[PDB]
Amino acid sequence: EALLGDLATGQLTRLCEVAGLTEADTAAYTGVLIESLGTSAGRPLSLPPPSRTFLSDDHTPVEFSLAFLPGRAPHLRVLVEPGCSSGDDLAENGRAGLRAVHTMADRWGFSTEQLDRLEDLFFPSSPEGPLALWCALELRSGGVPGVKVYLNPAANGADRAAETVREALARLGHLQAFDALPRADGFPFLALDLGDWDAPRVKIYLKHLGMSAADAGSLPRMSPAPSREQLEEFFRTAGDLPADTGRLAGRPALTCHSFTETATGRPSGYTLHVPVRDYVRHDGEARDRAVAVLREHDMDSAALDRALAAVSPRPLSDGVGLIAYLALVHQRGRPTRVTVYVSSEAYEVRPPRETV
Ligand SMILES: [Mg+2]
Repeated sequence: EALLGDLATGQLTRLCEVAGLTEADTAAYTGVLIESLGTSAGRPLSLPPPSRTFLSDDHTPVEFSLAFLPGRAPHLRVLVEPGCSSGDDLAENGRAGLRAVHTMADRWGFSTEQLDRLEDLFFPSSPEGPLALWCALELRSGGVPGVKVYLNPAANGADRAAETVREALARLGHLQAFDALPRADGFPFLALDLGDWDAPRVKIYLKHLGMSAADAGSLPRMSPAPSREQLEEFFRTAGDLPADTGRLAGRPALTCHSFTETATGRPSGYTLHVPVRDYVRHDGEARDRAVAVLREHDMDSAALDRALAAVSPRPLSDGVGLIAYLALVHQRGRPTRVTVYVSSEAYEVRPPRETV
């Protein structure tokens, strides 16, 4: 029976084809994914997940994303919990994740000085959930990926999340960034790029309960402000909230605020993340919403269909959660992207629902 590493690398191989990567680069990145799973790569899929990770709803410690642009193949990313073989003890999971990331950095010549400086803040002796460390790998042509580390602002307790984020940003030299953020209902993730950048590249994720379409257009803080109308339309399409009173009051929308330089004091990016899986009856509907957004943004949806078939052969209508999130991604001076988060579904297919 199939092993976890075998399913995940088969999915990755088929997705690297959608992204247009060479055979050589696909081989490099399948190796990196196997290495990052550690002993869990050899684990039968007939056994429980190695950890009850928050990385995905079924606890697969892998998730994919595809960032679509007009006139070219989508950009592929894989998110992994490299300490998953340590299970649900967060201190050991975090320590194992850190070791895997340091091995990567050494191999590619990335400095870990910024991460080392944040370690005492994100890896205390008795950490709280819901995560310790995930690694996001941007699977670029050439075989050397972009590497980001997802850390837990709530590691010291949820009540210390804002304080933890403020202190991280101060240590990174982004001394005006915290006060630049909009209000939020939580700080689910801080993501640090491990590249060798002069100003650290850091992303703050914020949770917003009960967001409306107008709110989606008013939460950016990046300079220059993105199109309100385009944000409102994306929110209504992804949430099926057409037209006033509509809100996403189940699973919350997230915003991400990215900082790439310290002088302006402002974010350079804004992404709106809609958890489409909680607002559809099944993945046929989530796909319909993804196809609609892509059409509105002049990006080709045939690649989305190939990507879904790459991860699973099932009929979309037979479950929910394959398409986990839909995101609209803005970045200063760069073209806007639509990102689809695609689940591995290595452990469970959630059942379809009679109603939203
Ligand atoms: Mg101020």
